[PDB]
This record gives sequence, C-alpha cells and structure tokens, in this order.
Amino acid sequence: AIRDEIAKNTELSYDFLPLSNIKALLFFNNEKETEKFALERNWPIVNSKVYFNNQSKEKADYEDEMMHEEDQKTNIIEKAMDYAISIEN
Amino acid sequence: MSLQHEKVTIAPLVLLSALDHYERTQTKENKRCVGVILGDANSSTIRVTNSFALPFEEDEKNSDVWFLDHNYIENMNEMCKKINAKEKLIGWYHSGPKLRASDLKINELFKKYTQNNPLLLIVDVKQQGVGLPTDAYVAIEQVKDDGTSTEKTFLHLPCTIEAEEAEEIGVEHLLRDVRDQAAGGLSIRLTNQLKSLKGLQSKLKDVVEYLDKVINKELPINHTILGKLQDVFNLLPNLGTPDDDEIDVENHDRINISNNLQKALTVKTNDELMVIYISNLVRSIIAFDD
Repeated sequence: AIRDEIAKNTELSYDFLPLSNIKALLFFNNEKETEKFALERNWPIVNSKVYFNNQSKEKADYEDEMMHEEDQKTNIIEKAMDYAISIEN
Repeated sequence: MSLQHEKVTIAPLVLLSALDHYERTQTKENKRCVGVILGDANSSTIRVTNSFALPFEEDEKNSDVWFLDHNYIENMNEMCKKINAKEKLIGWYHSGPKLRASDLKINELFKKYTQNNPLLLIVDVKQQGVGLPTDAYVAIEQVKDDGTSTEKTFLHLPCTIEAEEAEEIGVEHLLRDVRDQAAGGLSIRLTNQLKSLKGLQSKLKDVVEYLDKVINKELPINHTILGKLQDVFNLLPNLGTPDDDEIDVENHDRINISNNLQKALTVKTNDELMVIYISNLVRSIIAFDD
C-alpha cells in the first residue's frame, strides 16, 4: 500500500526522476524490481527517465469523458439561462 | 433619372394599401396586380409614402404580355399632389411572391414617369420572411466582368421602416398585441434571442447549398456575392488571442454587478418578510380578545 500511495503522489511532485531516484522513493533495493513495478503501474520510463506529464493526461482525459460534463465545466451560456428563469418564476 | 439609391424605408400604409388593392382589382390566383408607387426619391433612402392601383391585365400563359393604362397615370399624379405635394412617381409595386424575369419589360414602360430609376417594391401578400415581408429591388444597368454584354439587372436594396408621428401611433392604436418580435420584459427578449440564434442557423444553411448549386445546378459564377463572402472570413473570430481573453475578464465584471444587484433585492424582500410578521403580531391580540 505504501508503494501505491507514493505512485499517486509522484505525478504532481516531479516531472523527471532518474531510475536510481524512482527506486529510492518506492522503497526498492533492486533496480530491476523498480522496472517491474513500472510495467504493472503503467509508468513510462524511457531512456531511464519517467514522464509524469503523459500519465496525468490520460487520467484527466478519462475524467472529461464521463457524463458530468455540461455543469462540470459550467458554460457561460448556462449561467445566464439559470438567472433568467428565476426572475420570471 | 437619378441613381441616388441605398435603402428603402417603407410606410406601413404602403404595405397595407397594396394588399387590398390586389384583391379589389381581382387580379389574383397567380395573376398580378401592378400599381404605381408614390413617395420621395432623389435621396439615398427612398421614402415610400403611398401607392395606388393601376388598371392592369396579366396574360397568365404569357407574363410577357400585359395591359397598362399609360394615360391614367398622368391623371392620377394630379390627384396625388392634392393629398401631399411631395408625392411624385417613384416606381411600381409588385405583389410577389418574388422577383420575376418578366419584370424588366414592365420596368421599361415606367421610365417615362420617374425622375429616379423605377423602384420595384415586392409587397409579399402572403407575409413570408424573417424580417419585414418586403424585398426591394431597383433596376440598374451595368457591364458584367465575365465577358458578356451590358445587362439591366435588379440589385436588392434593404427593406426598412420609418414613420410619421401620426402613422406610428395609429399603428399602436389599431394594434393590441404586446409583441414577442420586439423587446420588452425579460421573457419577451428571451424569445428574441432564441429566434436570432435560429435566424443565423437558417441563413448560414442557405449559403451551403448556394455554393453547391453553382457547380451542381450550373448557376453562374456571380462575383458580387462571393467577394462579400470572403470578407466574412477575414472579419471572422479567432481563438487563443489576448482579445478573446479580455472577453472572459469582462464576463467576470458584469456578472458580479448582477450578483450584487440580486443580493440587493434579497435584502428588500427579507424586510417585507419582517413587516408581514409585524402584521401577524398585531393579529394575535385581536384573536385573543374576541
């Protein structure tokens, strides 16, 4: 569980960590073991450096996809339409 | 003959005068009533005060054959001055439903009368349109840059109204509707908004099938429309500009005033909450005493 929590945090915290640095935060004693968790936890380590900005995008994209979406953003138009019918009701 | 033309403002009297004139000659059922049209001309906005019927026969198998009483008109003009000595000949109305290609020959004959190029004011007698149910055209003769000879052709002028003090109040006097096509209360203007949005939707759609029809119905390359179409694209909005960001910062501003104005109302209504309760407090004692 401690590993997962940190892997939730690290998205905001950094943008680059070398592989020796990823190992240190995630409490690994083996550099191989770090690479193995990354597959499973969906971290792209490319040339031995991670890219949290990509991961952040994917998760944001999913949250935009779901139906919440008109009043999640709250449209400029939508605001005034609310006001209008209240004064006439 | 003046070419002095920009606009057409129309007295409400004209529209109505021409509507009855059509049905009292009884040239109807795809038969036209054509009359003279009277008003001021030799100014940019052509100001149309009045209209009269003219005796007219329409061959319906051939709209290129008609009867027009030329003598009569001269007789009529003398009577127009009695009414108002700014009425002079300025054209002839057509009763719709729209422009035709038999109208140029009729226009010819009306050049022996007018000191301005004969107006064709289409008074639609069915009341179609999304503004005033009038179109206006004037015949102008111009060279064409495509390679063909000088034509006489009808260019549109916009339709508009202006009115005298007497006429405008008479309009309201007759009328009794509170009107969802002009402003008023909040709800009344909400109707106008939805319509205007749909009005852009209806008209933009019309341009899509007009571009297609030139190359798939073989209408001709008309340079005059498409130059205006290009200037729409140059003045069209963009995105990601500091201009478009300033809009957002102005949205903040005005809504805040509305926010505070709303909150201001609420103060007042909470006092009336409290006053009625003072009215309730008195009514308790009276109830006990009886």
